[PDB]
Amino acid sequence: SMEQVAMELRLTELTRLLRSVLDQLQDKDPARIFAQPVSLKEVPDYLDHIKHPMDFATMRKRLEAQGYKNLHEFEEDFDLIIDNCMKYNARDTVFYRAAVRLRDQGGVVLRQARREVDSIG
Repeated sequence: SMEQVAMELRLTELTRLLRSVLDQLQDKDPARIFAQPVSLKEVPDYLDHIKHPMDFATMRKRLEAQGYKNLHEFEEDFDLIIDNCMKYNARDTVFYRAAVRLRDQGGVVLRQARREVDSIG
């Protein structure tokens, strides 16, 4: 149908906008602490602690399969990255501190993305 196509065009534009958001968020992690999943070879107990692991590469695979229906789903995944880190790592660690920073700096980008998603429909 013509409708399904219009729908698919919006998802594709949402995907385009979310890709730009994702690159902006990931620039706020210049150390690449959140780039890749936590290694289960190197942290074998990790899933005893964290039930829903997340990272920027895993978000990117989902993004490119157009797997985010709306900004809210994307934000959920970004928040997992931050929240998992803040639980698994103690406060006085480079990792925890890196999450605090990504959260604070990401909020600006996420604020505008919400306005652009509402604005452009």
